[PDB]
Amino acid sequence: AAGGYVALGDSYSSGVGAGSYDSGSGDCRRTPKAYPALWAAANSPASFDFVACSGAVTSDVLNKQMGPLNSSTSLVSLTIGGNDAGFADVMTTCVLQSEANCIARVNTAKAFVESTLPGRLDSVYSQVRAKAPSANVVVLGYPRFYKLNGTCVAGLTEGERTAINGAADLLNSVISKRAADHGYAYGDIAAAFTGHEICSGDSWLHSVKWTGINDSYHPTAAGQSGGYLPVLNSKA
Repeated sequence: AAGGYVALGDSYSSGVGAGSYDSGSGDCRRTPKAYPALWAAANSPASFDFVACSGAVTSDVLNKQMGPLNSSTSLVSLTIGGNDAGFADVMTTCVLQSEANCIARVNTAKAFVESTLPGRLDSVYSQVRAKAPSANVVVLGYPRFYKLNGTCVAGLTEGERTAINGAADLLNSVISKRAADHGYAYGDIAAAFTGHEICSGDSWLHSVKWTGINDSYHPTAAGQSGGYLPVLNSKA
């Protein structure tokens, strides 16, 4: 692959949930099992800079991750926006509080996604293009977290799962539209993960964690290699 590959983003790109984190990345938790590393190993780009970081928000991408982008960059991947909208806080609320509290918190997040996130995404997307004029940029969306089925243990109430899935749909809608607006490819992770959500019976996502590292709602190693990687392969 001609040109450098720069992998930007949050925990869904660093690989939280896939295991084997490189200690040198600290709390960013990047791993060779994450789709950017899998893609780079198979495609041999001129250079590979993996700067995604667990917990990253749009301002972090602008402040800490733009350095490797340059005129020789030919491919850029990115997952970002979920944390700006506070989805980790939303999930904590939905797990530890009542269904009513969950809905209210989800609705506050959805309002932010519609009114505030677009502007932040435009800012990140425009700066990426400014620093890497020639790169093909692939913005990957997020998966839906749940399969709505007959009473699922620990999987939350149906009403909460519905609300959370609805929030993912709205987030992915905003991202897909912003990506198209900038001529960027949109990676449909929700489509790729259909039939592999929590409660699906063949999940590629971690359920809520009560012990260990918190990789709740994140892709497993199978989700990274079977879901994210093929999506990037299709758009790179």
